[PDB]
Amino acid sequence: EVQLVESGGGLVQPGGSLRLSCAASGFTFSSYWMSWVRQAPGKGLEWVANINQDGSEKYYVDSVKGRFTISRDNAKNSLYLQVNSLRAEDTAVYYCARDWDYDILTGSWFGAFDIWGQGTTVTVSSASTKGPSVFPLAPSSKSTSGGTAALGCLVKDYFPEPVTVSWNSGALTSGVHTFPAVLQSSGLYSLSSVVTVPSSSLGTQTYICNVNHKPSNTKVDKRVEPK
Amino acid sequence: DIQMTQSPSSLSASVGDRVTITCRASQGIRNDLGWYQQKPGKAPKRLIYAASSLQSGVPSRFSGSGSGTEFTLTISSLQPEDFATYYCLQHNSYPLTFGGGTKVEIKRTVAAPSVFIFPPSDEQLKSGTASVVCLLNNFYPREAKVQWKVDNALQSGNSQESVTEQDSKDSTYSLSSTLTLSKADYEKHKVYACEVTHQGLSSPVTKSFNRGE
Amino acid sequence: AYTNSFTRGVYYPDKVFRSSVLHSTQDLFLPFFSNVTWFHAIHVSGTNGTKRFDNPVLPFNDGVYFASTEKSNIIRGWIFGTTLDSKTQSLLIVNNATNVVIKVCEFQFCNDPFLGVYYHKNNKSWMESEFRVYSSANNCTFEYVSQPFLMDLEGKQGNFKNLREFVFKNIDGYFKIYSKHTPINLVRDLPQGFSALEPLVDLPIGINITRFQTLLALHRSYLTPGDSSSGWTAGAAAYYVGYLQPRTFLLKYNENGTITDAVDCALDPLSETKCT
Repeated sequence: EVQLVESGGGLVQPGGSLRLSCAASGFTFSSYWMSWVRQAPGKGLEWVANINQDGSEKYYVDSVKGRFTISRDNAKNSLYLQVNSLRAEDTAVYYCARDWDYDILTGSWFGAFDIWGQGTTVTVSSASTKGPSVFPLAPSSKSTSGGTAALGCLVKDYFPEPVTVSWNSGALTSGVHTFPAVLQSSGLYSLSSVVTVPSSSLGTQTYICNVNHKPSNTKVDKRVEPK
Repeated sequence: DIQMTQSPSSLSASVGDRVTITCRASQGIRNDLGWYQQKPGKAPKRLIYAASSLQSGVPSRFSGSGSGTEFTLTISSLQPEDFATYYCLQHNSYPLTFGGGTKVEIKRTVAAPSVFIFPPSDEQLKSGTASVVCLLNNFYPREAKVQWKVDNALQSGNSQESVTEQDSKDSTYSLSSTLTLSKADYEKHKVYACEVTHQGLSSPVTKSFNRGE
Repeated sequence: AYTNSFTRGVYYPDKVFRSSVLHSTQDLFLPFFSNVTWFHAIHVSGTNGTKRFDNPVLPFNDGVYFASTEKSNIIRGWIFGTTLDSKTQSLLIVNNATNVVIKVCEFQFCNDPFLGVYYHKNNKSWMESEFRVYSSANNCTFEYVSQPFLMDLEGKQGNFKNLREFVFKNIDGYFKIYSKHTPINLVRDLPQGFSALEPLVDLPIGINITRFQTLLALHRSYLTPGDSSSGWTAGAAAYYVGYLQPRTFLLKYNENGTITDAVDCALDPLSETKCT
């Protein structure tokens, strides 16, 4: 029931602009301070901004000051974090979060964040959006006397995150490992998905890697075969 | 301003065991401290507020105490769900500050990794780059070493590694290492080998292949 | 709300310069670790909530320790006097954004005096507007005016950037004022630390003042309509008030003649030994 959802996000170049909305429901919005929080990939949590109940008093972290503006529409039940002029460091995820308790109360829990949205991702970079190349990682044969084989797909050079990887549709979950993407030197993202299967299954069983990259609006199905 | 410093930065414990992460305030916070639990991609969930109070929906295994500037979050009986990074925060004064974060990991029996190596696809070579991948599968503990050798020469700066979050069921980790080279460079050399060292292995495991084999 | 004024409230007892010496003196000072009343500001609009715009009248007592933190120069000034009825002479210290003005006159004050500033949308500038401290002035014994600097007109809330500490006491007719300005990064309470308050002014008013009240200002932006209905912003600022009491203190004069630390020998047994 109680839900808060971030919005906006998306990539834009540096000195760019974005208006992250945050819609809230399930509580009396007007009575609670709201807070933006960011997590750069690889980094820890950093509080962005807060706004009081009346919407007057607003606070920001130093890095952000001048750049971001925290707005509010108690009637609208929305958060609005206006972002300008974006820097690379600015790349991260943004969560809008509830304070606990009533802003009115002297005992003030408002700094405690009891509810959070899923987050929205903002990527700041010069790279253009690009669909990934998908290359098969073919399995070895007779690697061992026993028959355990590993296969997978190489999803390379796509921007920006995220990407979705599935095997045989949802059908094959078990041994699957889809590694977190790494930023390449080029500035493009690359990752690999792997699964371990019985050697006997090669040939008999069909293995298709399903890659979906929403930003580029591309979908690919590559079937991996021994060779 | 105040800085919150958690310790230890990382820990590994067995299921039922009791875990205690501490957070230290440079300045007297009073009891304006909260704790949050975060899973890899997911957004943080608030565990405790006002130092002691549990928030709704949290199990009693989680508890928080504090006096003075020093505060502790204890987990009486660690569960597998508990894998995560835990952060302390002080709401006492602005700016709000979070600690560095403590990564909790489920201690499990040692397991050696299965090792596989994959040569570049023919399709990829046309791109001009060659990507060699070496998969380390289902090993514990997380620390694993991967060295790359082309024609028995050690490589540096060419590789990138990625590690999965600990497995839900297995509580094991997996690793991928990618060696990237030019097509021209790749064609130059015959043998590509990935060598792995881990606590689980008595001897080094190396898998290799010959180009054009 | 109450906060603890750990060390603060120490001002130079006199003009005399001293060096590398510990000089004990008995003067009216804020006691160490005393209890200070905390006042808060965010003027309440028609709607109600946490919002509070507190302009109460406070007792003058022995003298008053006044401290204020300001995001946006909300607090314009103070009033000192017994009645503030316009029955007799009273002190009005206000910064009309342009200059500090001091007037002794027998002013008539409104029930709730305050300042407001308004900002027109057409021009983007914050200028003062509503001002209702006094109806009229009676005879005036003395008048003073000061520098042209400007003050923060808008209601901006955030970490309190600055700290202004004042001590007001009138001994023998003399209204003595001490002050100190420092930057600070702390919203909640007074920072823990020691600093002196040098004397700015000594006025010969010689009037008996029983009570005092603080004045705050309103801040209106361009967006707001000028009217008094609900277009006004008090700002983030808060102030604290404590009361001085005759106590003995040990003042430590550095080589410079600035006072690094002090001991409140009244405070604790350890302290009591220090004076001896």
